[PDB]
Amino acid sequence: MIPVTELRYFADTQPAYRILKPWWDVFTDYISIVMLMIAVFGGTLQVTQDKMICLPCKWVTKDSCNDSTGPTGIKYDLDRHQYNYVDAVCYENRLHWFAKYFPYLVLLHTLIFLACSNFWFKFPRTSSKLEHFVSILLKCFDSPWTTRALSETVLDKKEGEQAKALFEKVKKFRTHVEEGDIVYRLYMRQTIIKVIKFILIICYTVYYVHNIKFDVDCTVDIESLTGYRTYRCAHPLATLFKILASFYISLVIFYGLICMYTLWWMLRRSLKKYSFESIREESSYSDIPDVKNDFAFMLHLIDQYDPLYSKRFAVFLSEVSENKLRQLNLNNEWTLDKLRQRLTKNAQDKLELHLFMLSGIPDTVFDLVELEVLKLELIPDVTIPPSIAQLTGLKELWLYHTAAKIEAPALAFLRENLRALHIKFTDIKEIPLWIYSLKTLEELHLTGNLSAENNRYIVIDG
Amino acid sequence: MIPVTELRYFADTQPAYRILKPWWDVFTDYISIVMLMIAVFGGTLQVTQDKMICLPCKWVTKDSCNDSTGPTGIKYDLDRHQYNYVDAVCYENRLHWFAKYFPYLVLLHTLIFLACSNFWFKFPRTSSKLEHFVSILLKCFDSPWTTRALSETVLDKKEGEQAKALFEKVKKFRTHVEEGDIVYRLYMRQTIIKVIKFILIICYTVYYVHNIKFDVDCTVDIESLTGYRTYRCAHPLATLFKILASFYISLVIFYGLICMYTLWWMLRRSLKKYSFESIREESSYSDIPDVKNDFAFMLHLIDQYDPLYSKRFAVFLSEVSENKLRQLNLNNEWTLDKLRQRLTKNAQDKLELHLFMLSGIPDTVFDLVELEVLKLELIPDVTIPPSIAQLTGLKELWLYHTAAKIEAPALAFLRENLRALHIKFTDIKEIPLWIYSLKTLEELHLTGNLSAENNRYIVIDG
Ligand SMILES: CCCCCCCCCCCCCCCCCC(=O)OC[C@H](COP(=O)(O)OC[C@H](N)C(=O)O)OC(=O)CCCCCCCCCCCCCCCCC
Ligand SMILES: CCCCCCCCCCCCCCCCCC(=O)OC[C@H](COP(=O)(O)OC[C@H](N)C(=O)O)OC(=O)CCCCCCCCCCCCCCCCC
Ligand SMILES: CC(C)CCC[C@@H](C)[C@H]1CC[C@H]2[C@@H]3CC=C4C[C@@H](O)CC[C@]4(C)[C@H]3CC[C@]12C
Ligand SMILES: CC(C)CCC[C@@H](C)[C@H]1CC[C@H]2[C@@H]3CC=C4C[C@@H](O)CC[C@]4(C)[C@H]3CC[C@]12C
Ligand SMILES: CC(C)CCC[C@@H](C)[C@H]1CC[C@H]2[C@@H]3CC=C4C[C@@H](O)CC[C@]4(C)[C@H]3CC[C@]12C
Ligand SMILES: CC(C)CCC[C@@H](C)[C@H]1CC[C@H]2[C@@H]3CC=C4C[C@@H](O)CC[C@]4(C)[C@H]3CC[C@]12C
Repeated sequence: MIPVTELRYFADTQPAYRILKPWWDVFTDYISIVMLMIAVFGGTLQVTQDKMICLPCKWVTKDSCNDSTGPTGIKYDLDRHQYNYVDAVCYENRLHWFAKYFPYLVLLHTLIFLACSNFWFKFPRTSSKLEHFVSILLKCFDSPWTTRALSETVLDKKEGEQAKALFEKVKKFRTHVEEGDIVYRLYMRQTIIKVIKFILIICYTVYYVHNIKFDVDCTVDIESLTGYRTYRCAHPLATLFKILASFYISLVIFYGLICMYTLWWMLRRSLKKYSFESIREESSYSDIPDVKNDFAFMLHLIDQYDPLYSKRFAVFLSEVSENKLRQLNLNNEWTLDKLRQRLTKNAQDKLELHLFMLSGIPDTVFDLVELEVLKLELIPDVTIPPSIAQLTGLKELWLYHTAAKIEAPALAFLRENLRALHIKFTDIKEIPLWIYSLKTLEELHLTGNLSAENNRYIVIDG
Repeated sequence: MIPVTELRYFADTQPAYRILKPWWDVFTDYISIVMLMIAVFGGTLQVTQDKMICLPCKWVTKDSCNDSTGPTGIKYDLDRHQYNYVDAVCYENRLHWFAKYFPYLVLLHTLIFLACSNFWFKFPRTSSKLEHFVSILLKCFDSPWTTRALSETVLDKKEGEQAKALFEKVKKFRTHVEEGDIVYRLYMRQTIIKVIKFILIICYTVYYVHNIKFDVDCTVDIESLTGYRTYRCAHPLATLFKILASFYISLVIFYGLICMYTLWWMLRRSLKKYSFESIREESSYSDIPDVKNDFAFMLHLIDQYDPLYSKRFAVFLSEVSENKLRQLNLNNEWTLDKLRQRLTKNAQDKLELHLFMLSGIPDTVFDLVELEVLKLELIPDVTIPPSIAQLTGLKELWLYHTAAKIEAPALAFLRENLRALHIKFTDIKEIPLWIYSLKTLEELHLTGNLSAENNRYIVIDG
């Protein structure tokens, strides 16, 4: 007999955690609220009317009532207070404890269920991890960069800066969490406790629910006080208590079935590992590693909520997207005046630029229309963009340990507008295959072994 | 007997979803609150007074009361507690279950109705979709471009990029949801469940409501306890319960009528597919496709709220709108006149403009009446507009990897006012087929391989 809204304290989380609640958690929260309602109703029902009316049996045979002008009433010669005394005594002694304390057992079981549901949200060690993960997930879902990505079928420096900051935050969080294995373990334990709690409530309640009967029969051995051997009592609340007990059993059965579904869902597919196979297969972004424990599980929960969050979060775990972002913001801070002052006119009166150890080629490079020599040193995974057609005066290109991809327009421009090529390489992988389709080259300079085992000079057959 | 604020846990949803509640959902929510109110009232009424005053009948005929100095009272020789006992016994055994458990049945039915109404708001797999859809819908309704468009009959950078971002968010959301089918199916299932629940409730309640009588007659066979065979009872709460049951019947009838209207509205017109036919007539946007399942459904739902939402949202579904947005942002960021400073008189003493790698042709181009040479480089999906007829002095057009389409007026202008054409192409798709219908051409320049395997010079047969 304590209002639901004050018992609700046990069952309430942040609205932020709404993402972390799969459908089974939501269903069990609803069912727990209903269980709490019937616990409160039964408790008030008992407290305000716990009556038990008892009448003595004048003819008693074998500790049992013999059950045998106009009719006249039977006279027992008992005070109202003697009737009250025998009611209290037979309600205390010869009434089954289940019919007495059922609405309190219901409340206690419901509170244990609520505590099991919300423990991992209240426990600080996992509450911190969940709130950190949900904040990161919401920021990734909010970031404009995740909109630009996945859309491949010039950007602002400030947003392009906070996007790299989000990459760093994701990396730090992943490093900090991916070794924990505490959220998964705690969730395992909570579900197991819920299942073995349901599997006990069902047995004991079904076993004892037959003891809630309306017509109780008591023999309390108080002959000195009232003068009657045995009494025939009547527990008026018994029918409504059976109804509430049966309704509670139905609710507990549903709760246990849902918890068994959750337990089975966790016993299969090994939630400690996360695949990301679908995204890397439908976006060609294969560079998304399998996520280890305590981070695979938290992603599996969001998949139960919305696969969209996982998809929009995978973009912040791929190295390809990181490279794209670093190229994109390399262009943001690179103006053209900072590029102009950095340029050098060399000994042959040719304007040159020398770059080394960057993540790629800034696109702002190719607006420096006076440039005549381009040098690229130790830059990985380069692709030549079409804007190279703007460098009408280019004569030399130096590729030092830099493999380069290219498509046809830029290729044609280079076929028609190049005089020299320098290459410094370790092996064949740093030799672009397209060089032999060129036609205006006047100098070629190769630094490295041109031969392989049993394949002498295959590199230069063309 | 739980106050209706605790029950209001089941009966509420976040106001973000007023857009998704048609008038029938609003009416059923109101009716459900009223039914909950009468359930609570009946529950407290029963708990505080579930009395059944019973008096014995001294003259009994055919298991019924014969009902046949100054007047004096009838002496029954029963203690107060024997009266209590027979009240309890006749209330348990000889009072109809409907008259006892009517308010609890009302509470159970109302809870089931509320659950069936809010399930699709609580179910994460559809709750996520509805939240996503409504957020996109509100952003589209409030976005400045939605009123910049539809009015056709120096722009903020932030606004200009968020409009583009909103276009892509609409595209991604449409792709993610349009193959769903789940929201509509689950809504239909909820409505069907409500309709069968109404059909069952009205049946059983009408069939049994006649059993709530005031004067009950009980024969419970307790002579060993009271000495009286049959009793004439009286359920003081019977008339109030009858009027409460009739009020509940009225509410259930209204609820069922509304739910059958919803079922009918869902059954006809094939809500799995939208039209946009009305919108695309008053907008001159024939490029707005029919919308498939799970997206047509929420469009239909919003139309039940305000058709303006769907109208202001349909702009982000037409390719023409995206093209116009890109043209407008392009012309804004590359100002009308900055172009004049950008022009160049070339080596052949012809005034030229060189453009590259844009999304289309800025309309500001065709105010540059001094032009003689136009260069277009790597621009997709170009259609030449009629305003090219303004450029009376045009003598050269260079299309470098820029496919172009055209209609007859601009085409005739170019037929009559062109001397040379240069084309740089990857394959035939970048060759405009109309060139052979030209008449005033003096130079043709093709850059690219004109031949394919076993198909020499088919490209140039014309
Ligand atoms: C609404 C929130 C309810 C809050 C309850 C408040 C107090 C109620 C009674 C107290 C019981 C609560 C559980 C206490 C268990 C110890 C918690 C604690 O702080 O220890 C820290 C532990 C230690 O980490 P570990 O060594 O890596 O894991 C092995 C672990 N010893 C094991 O169980 O192997 O780190 C852990 O890993 C935690 C151990 C696992 C505990 C799992 C319990 C799940 C549900 C428990 C809720 C209580 C249910 C009944 C209470 C309801 C009462 C009406
Ligand atoms: C306030 C919200 C109340 C929340 C309920 C809390 C728990 C109360 C009792 C639980 C009953 C819930 C209804 C069943 C939902 C089960 C969800 C579940 O287990 O799997 C999720 C299912 C997956 O199925 P599917 O892939 O779409 O195809 C099969 C499909 N079901 C079919 O019929 O082929 O996805 C689905 O498709 C869902 C099935 C659609 C059925 C629509 C049910 C609407 C009314 C249900 C409300 C409960 C009413 C009674 C509760 C009141 C108790 C007082
Ligand atoms: C959820 C599905 C399975 C419906 C659940 C209904 C079952 C589990 C509940 C509802 C009513 C309950 C019964 C109500 C009363 C009695 C009579 C008693 O002498 C033995 C237990 C017994 C028989 C209960 C057993 C469990 C019961 C049958
Ligand atoms: C679906 C969920 C929410 C409710 C399930 C309905 C069940 C649990 C409810 C509704 C009808 C109820 C039963 C109707 C008939 C009786 C007769 C009564 O003398 C003993 C209890 C018993 C057996 C009730 C027990 C509880 C009961 C079975
Ligand atoms: C606003 C609407 C929905 C209220 C519903 C009005 C009707 C359904 C309610 C209001 C007044 C009620 C009636 C008042 C008169 C009587 C006579 C009484 O001896 C039996 C109940 C009965 C027959 C009631 C039945 C239900 C009743 C007719
Ligand atoms: C909103 C509209 C549908 C109101 C409809 C009113 C009708 C359908 C409802 C309202 C009150 C109801 C009546 C209330 C009182 C009685 C008297 C009882 O001995 C038999 C049932 C009976 C006859 C009910 C039958 C249905 C009833 C007449």
